[PDB]
Amino acid sequence: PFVNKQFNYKDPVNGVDIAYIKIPNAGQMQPVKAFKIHNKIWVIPERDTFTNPEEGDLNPPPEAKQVPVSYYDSTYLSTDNEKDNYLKGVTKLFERIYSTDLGRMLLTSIVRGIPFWGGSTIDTELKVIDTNCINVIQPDGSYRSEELNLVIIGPSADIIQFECKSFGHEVLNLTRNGYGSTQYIRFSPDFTFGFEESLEVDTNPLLGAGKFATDPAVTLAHELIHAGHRLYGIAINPNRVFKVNTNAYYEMSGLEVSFEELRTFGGHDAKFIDSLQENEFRLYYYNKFKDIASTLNKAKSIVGTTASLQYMKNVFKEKYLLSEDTSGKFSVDKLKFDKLYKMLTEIYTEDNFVKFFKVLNRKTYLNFDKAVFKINIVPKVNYTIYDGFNLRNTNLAANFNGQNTEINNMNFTKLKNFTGLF
Amino acid sequence: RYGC
Ligand code: NA
Ligand SMILES: [Zn+2]
Repeated sequence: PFVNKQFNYKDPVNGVDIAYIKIPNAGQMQPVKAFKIHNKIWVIPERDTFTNPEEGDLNPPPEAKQVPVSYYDSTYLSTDNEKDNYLKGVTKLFERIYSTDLGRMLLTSIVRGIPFWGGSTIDTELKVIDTNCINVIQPDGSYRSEELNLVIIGPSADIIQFECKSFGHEVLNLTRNGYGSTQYIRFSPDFTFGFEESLEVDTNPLLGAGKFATDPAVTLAHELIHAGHRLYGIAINPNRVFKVNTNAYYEMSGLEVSFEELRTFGGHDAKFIDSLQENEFRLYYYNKFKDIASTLNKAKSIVGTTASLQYMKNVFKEKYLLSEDTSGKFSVDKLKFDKLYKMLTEIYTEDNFVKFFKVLNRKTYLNFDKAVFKINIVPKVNYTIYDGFNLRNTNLAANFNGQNTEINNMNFTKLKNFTGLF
Repeated sequence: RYGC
């Protein structure tokens, strides 16, 4: 299993994999209980009022400012039972993802994607960037810094605004310079979106109530794909967008969709990113990797005592799949780069995960959300690592009946309709 | 992000 322990929220802290921690938000916060579910990966069963000091209010200020696609509930994830279920739900989704070859590949890439040690102002020394760590309270009450790659945390005010968040740098664009940075995914396994089975209906803002439910494993995988791009520092600048001209409703409103999202969805959507720009990005990141190899060759000493310079140099040789010659000098192999870049951008996509999970899913990112449902995937009678909602040997096994919110109505509670409100 |  990906997660060796079946944590209970109330398990006593041990200062190792169950501990109170603080994140480097450059602000002041009270410690929150967190769980280390796998090497380099933690889960914080709390609403995210930490990564952004300006988003510490779980209440909707007015009642007309925010977009139609949003859902608020200041009380969600405030009790121990909710946190226990959150932890169990996230854990189960990680197992579901890990159970597929694609998920195993993605998670392996993520664990290997340690944020680059580029926080040194002296090119002769290798130094970690302190915002890619968390402060863990030890058994003696003292704090110890621990590097990590991923944190799954509860959503902020808007419960359904799932996304990857990471601490920036004063100069460097860590998610776009090949360096990478610790990723914080705002996510909840307790809700999911409803979509329509007919393309003409799903892509129309005036039709459909959301008959089928998106499998939350796909949603988390989608965010993990973003996390992968960001950990390897190859995320596409959000200013690079596609002025949607394939949907009259999108076009009539000048709606734009970032290339990063189209890339992440994959399938036909990725085709909207023209070849000339695609090559532009590839060359750009190729150079960024060259600079990392260059920086590694200049390193003559490591800062800290957590590991040896040789160990860290090897860690990044493996992450970026660099070539090592005679003098131990690093370089970027064109073939290896293209293969790694492609793995992270073309192999790991939402569309491919759908194929592996064998679930019904939106056919394109360019559609209109229909509704949001409350769910509970923790009970095996509701959802399993192997079949999601489409439980084998039951009336829910075929035709995605488990995802059919009308047939499997006991597993979904519609909280809000978005259709007609765009 | 799930998107619109
Ligand atoms: Na939207
Ligand atoms: Zn996304």
